[PDB]
Amino acid sequence: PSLLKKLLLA
Amino acid sequence: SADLRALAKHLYDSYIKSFPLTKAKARAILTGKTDKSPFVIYDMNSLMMGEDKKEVAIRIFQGCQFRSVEAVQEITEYAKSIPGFVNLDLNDQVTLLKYGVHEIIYTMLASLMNKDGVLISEGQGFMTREFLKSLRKPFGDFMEPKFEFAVKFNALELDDSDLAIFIAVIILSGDRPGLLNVKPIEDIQDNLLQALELQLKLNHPESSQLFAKLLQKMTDLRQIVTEHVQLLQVIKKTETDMSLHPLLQEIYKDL
Ligand SMILES: CCCc1nc2c(C)cccc2n1Cc1ccc2c(c1)COc1ccccc1/C2=C(\C)c1noc(=O)[nH]1
Repeated sequence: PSLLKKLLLA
Repeated sequence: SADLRALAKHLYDSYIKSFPLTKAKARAILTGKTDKSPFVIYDMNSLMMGEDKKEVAIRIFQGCQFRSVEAVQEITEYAKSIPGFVNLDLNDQVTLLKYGVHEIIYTMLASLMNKDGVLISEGQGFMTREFLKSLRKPFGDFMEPKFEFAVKFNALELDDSDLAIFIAVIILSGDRPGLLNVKPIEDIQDNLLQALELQLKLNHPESSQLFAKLLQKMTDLRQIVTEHVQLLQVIKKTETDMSLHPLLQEIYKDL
């Protein structure tokens, strides 16, 4: 999956 | 024009929100105009003294990881505040951050640098340039051109207002690898670039060609990041089992 993508959705 | 000033001010506002250690704060520390003095690391003995902040050079470089992961988080917060950014395709946002963060980290690194050294851990430390230069090769050669870049970049006297837009421009680079929809990226960038142009004209009215120097600095930063990436390739060729924060694994993946 993707950590950046989580930080983007936060 | 007016809307371009409104956008410039909005960006400065978010940059203030996103980035606790501003250029203004940093220059105040560096010129003793502030709040407790940074601890100076100038040799091995002061380094072990200041540790509350592998072979030494790898220890020093690997300790930058904590800061770089925070910076990524800050930069992500700032990117999300850029009008249009969150409406982009999500994988394209990731791409932009993946290939942007180090350019922005080196940009902000210059703010923490003067000809004699670099501030570390939110300004609580100051590592000297001579100390960094004494590290074993290839480490000892690496930072020198970073200081050179920083000294020239800082001579332009940009402030935080200027930097906020400069940074936005870099993040909205339509040429990152594997972007799926480039045009809406470029449309955002084009407008940012106009905000930057006006910003530079009003704020630095005696500064000939500043806008063009700044474009060239963006190219310099790509080059610096290319070099940063090759330092890690070179070192991975002998330091096989070297820890790496998972966030940074995502960023370095495929490079
Ligand atoms: C984080 C980039 C800015 C920076 N600040 C430094 C300071 C404040 C001191 C010494 C070197 C410094 N650097 C350069 C630096 C720092 C760490 C790392 C590199 C390059 C790239 O090469 C490496 C080679 C071997 C081991 C680690 C690394 C680095 C890594 C993994 C890294 N740490 O934070 C990153 O973003 N990358």
